[PDB]
Amino acid sequence: PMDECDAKCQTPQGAINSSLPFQNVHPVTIGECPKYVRSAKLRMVTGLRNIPS
Amino acid sequence: EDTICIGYHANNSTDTVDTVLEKNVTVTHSVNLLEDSHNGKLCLLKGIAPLQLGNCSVAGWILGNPECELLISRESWSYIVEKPNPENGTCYPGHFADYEELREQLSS
Amino acid sequence: GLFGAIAGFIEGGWTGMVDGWYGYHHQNEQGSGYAADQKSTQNAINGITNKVNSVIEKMNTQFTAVGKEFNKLERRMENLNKKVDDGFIDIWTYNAELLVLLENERTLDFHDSNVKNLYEKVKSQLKNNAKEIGNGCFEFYHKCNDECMESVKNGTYDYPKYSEESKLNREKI
Amino acid sequence: GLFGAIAGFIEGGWTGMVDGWYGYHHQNEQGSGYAADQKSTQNAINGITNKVNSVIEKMNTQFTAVGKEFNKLERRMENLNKKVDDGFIDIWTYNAELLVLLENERTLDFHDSNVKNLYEKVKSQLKNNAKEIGNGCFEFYHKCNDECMESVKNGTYDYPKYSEESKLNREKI
Amino acid sequence: GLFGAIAGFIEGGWTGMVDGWYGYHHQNEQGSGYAADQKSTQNAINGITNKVNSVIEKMNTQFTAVGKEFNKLERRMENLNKKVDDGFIDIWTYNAELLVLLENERTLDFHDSNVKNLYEKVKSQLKNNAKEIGNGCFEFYHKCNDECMESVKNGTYDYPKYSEESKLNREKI
Ligand SMILES: *[C@@H]1O[C@H](CO)[C@@H](O[C@@H]2O[C@H](CO)[C@@H](O[C@@H]3O[C@H](CO)[C@@H](O)[C@H](O)[C@@H]3O)[C@H](O)[C@H]2NC(C)=O)[C@H](O)[C@H]1NC(C)=O
Ligand SMILES: *[C@@H]1O[C@H](CO)[C@@H](O[C@@H]2O[C@H](CO)[C@@H](O)[C@H](O)[C@H]2NC(C)=O)[C@H](O)[C@H]1NC(C)=O
Ligand SMILES: *[C@@H]1O[C@H](CO)[C@@H](O)[C@H](O)[C@H]1NC(C)=O
Ligand SMILES: *[C@@H]1O[C@H](CO)[C@@H](O)[C@H](O)[C@H]1NC(C)=O
Ligand SMILES: *[C@@H]1O[C@H](CO)[C@@H](O)[C@H](O)[C@H]1NC(C)=O
Ligand SMILES: *[C@@H]1O[C@H](CO)[C@@H](O)[C@H](O)[C@H]1NC(C)=O
Ligand SMILES: *[C@@H]1O[C@H](CO)[C@@H](O)[C@H](O)[C@H]1NC(C)=O
Ligand SMILES: *[C@@H]1O[C@H](CO)[C@@H](O)[C@H](O)[C@H]1NC(C)=O
Repeated sequence: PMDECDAKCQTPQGAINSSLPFQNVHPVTIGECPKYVRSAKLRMVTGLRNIPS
Repeated sequence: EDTICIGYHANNSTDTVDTVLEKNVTVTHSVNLLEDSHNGKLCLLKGIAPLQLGNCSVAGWILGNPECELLISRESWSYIVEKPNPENGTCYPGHFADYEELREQLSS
Repeated sequence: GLFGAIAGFIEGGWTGMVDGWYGYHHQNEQGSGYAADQKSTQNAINGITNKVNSVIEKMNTQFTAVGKEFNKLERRMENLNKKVDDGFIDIWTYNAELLVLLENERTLDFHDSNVKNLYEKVKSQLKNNAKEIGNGCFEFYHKCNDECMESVKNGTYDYPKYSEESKLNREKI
Repeated sequence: GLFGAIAGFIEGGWTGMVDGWYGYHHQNEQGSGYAADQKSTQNAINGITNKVNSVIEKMNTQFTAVGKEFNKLERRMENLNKKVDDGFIDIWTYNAELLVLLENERTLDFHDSNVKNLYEKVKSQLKNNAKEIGNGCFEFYHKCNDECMESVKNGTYDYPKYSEESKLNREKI
Repeated sequence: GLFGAIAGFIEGGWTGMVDGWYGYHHQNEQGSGYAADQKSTQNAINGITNKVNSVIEKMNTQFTAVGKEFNKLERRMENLNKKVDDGFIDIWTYNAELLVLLENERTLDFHDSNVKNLYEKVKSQLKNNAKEIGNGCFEFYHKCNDECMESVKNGTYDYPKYSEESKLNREKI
């Protein structure tokens, strides 16, 4: 579908938050866009390990 | 009697990563680099609307198929919208050469 | 505990404190409590800031249009442009994934270093005045108030303060 | 010996033992011998396992066909596709080669850390009970049987066991 | 001071000496002075040599011709070859920039390790004979000539030389 909402990057599967560097979502894009991969996830650590006892 | 100890943080968090030397490596805090999600919409750039063909092929768009709205008002736009299988090719057939090149020329 | 603390000589983490990632646990007559090390904690977190800015910024995302399309008399360019783009996607994919693994590993090592450094700083004041105990902690042969705690936090002890009390309460042991 | 042992305070390696990459050499009245540290050794080797799986797997090899060919009226595409493919080959070549150098360097540092960690664990029990000697070793002011050896391997000493024997055999020195 | 010295237990640098990046500062009755550690300094600098040779050499620069040009009936190949080359430029740009940041970080850690190693080597001779002081330095309970300085540089002390002088001048303290 099509909607009045606004963005900076777009692809057939949806309009896209251009904040983050990467997608794994769909290669085709137009705009100021993240970059596609073949991956499941990508998550940097801010914190560190969690062990109670 | 009195004592001093080191200290550091843990929490209730179970957010994980994968790592060189261990997998599902739980941490307290994390950050997802990735934008794995899409809003499932066709928004527009910047306040600039895109062009829409609806059902039409580009031939039905450019040439002046009456069932395709001409839309001379659409002087410039953000990007072009089609479907994969546009309904309205040419009502009177005829080979259309350099479709690729034309569409590249009308990329923007 | 790559350098020997966390899953090292230290076993596990502590949920009691949430103000900052590092600190101490003070124990004295007035009582117990946790207290965060904002100095090195904030220094480190600024390191993470300059990191992630120096991760995201290294991309330059053009005003881009990805896709193309061709006939079946252009299969060279088709299968090419497939091979091209899949080439790149796999490359960026590969490099970025390695970068996530490495930089999280180096993040753990960064933390490990900071805590171990701090442990040696704690050790540096109280070398003979007070003893290693167990893991993670030091028992005093003297008594320490919250003034003594806060002083010992910011890198101040006055070595001759309880030097003699340690010099005697040691000697039974 | 980046962190100070191997070509550090330690000079050279030992061929006498082959069961595992780390261990101790015990010396006592019953005799001498080498004995491997399967705990940390196997932990490390599992690290290498998860590494190399996390090296090889990061590729995805398509069902591929590499090559093309053209006339001399297609020199653009020829010299292009040359520039393309040579571009990639050099890139993969460059990145992979760097990755070999780095990951072997980090492998040495991983080993260095593990041995140094373990040295501090050995040190942690026997701080005043027994002394540093030379490099790599500790002499006891008391006597140690194979029970004492095996106990000291798995992280058990009972500090007051030979505390007094050390407290007296020190005092001549 | 990742591992705890420079901006660690050490605060700042010294301009008095320029012969080599590391050394000692000797202080004795004959006077004061700085003196460089050419052994480990030169070893490290050879490490930097083998590094940068192993950075520059990893490129292979062909006898190259970069550019192309097309009509407006070849926009596919135009915008392609743009996307191609900009693809590569961004990739090389990205990887190389990361490599500069990382390798300078690892360079600092290399230095940090070397100085800390050396500090432990200095410590290794003079454990009870002479004391830690302040940061960066050791005070002797005995006296040391330039022979003693130069001997202590190359890894020689003769532990029983001033063992008794330390054994007595300690005991007032
Ligand atoms: C724009 O696209 C629409 C949707 O495809 C076209 O309408 C459809 O055109 C087909 C052409 O085969 C029609 O089928 C034919 O219907 C006639 C009877 O009207 C019959 O004689 C043929 O044997 C065949 O069955 C289909 O009914 C028609 N559907 C609708 C909803 O209109 C339309 O022609 C296109 N217009 C232009 C200007 O391109
Ligand atoms: C696009 O094509 C669809 C065909 O599915 C058109 O749908 C028709 O809409 C009219 C009312 O407008 C209905 O009476 C027909 O029954 C619909 N047909 C079908 C097959 O669903 C749609 O109108 C077309 N839209 C445009 C803008 O061309
Ligand atoms: C876009 O992403 C940023 C960062 O992830 C977030 O702060 C913002 O709320 C997001 N906006 C939308 C509309 O998704
Ligand atoms: C963990 O704590 C956070 C913050 O209090 C909260 O948002 C989250 O829901 C908690 N999760 C569970 C499982 O308790
Ligand atoms: C993480 O992986 C290990 C692999 O053996 C497994 O034991 C553990 O249950 C896993 N945890 C989660 C949350 O998947
Ligand atoms: C350190 O703490 C003591 C009290 O614990 C305080 O008097 C002193 O001002 C503090 N110094 C700094 C530099 O914060
Ligand atoms: C450690 O070794 C001692 C004997 O050397 C043995 O009695 C004890 O059960 C061992 N403990 C573990 C946890 O293996
Ligand atoms: C070390 O220095 C001493 C004097 O300071 C000298 O006699 C000795 O030969 C030196 N040894 C080496 C190996 O350079």
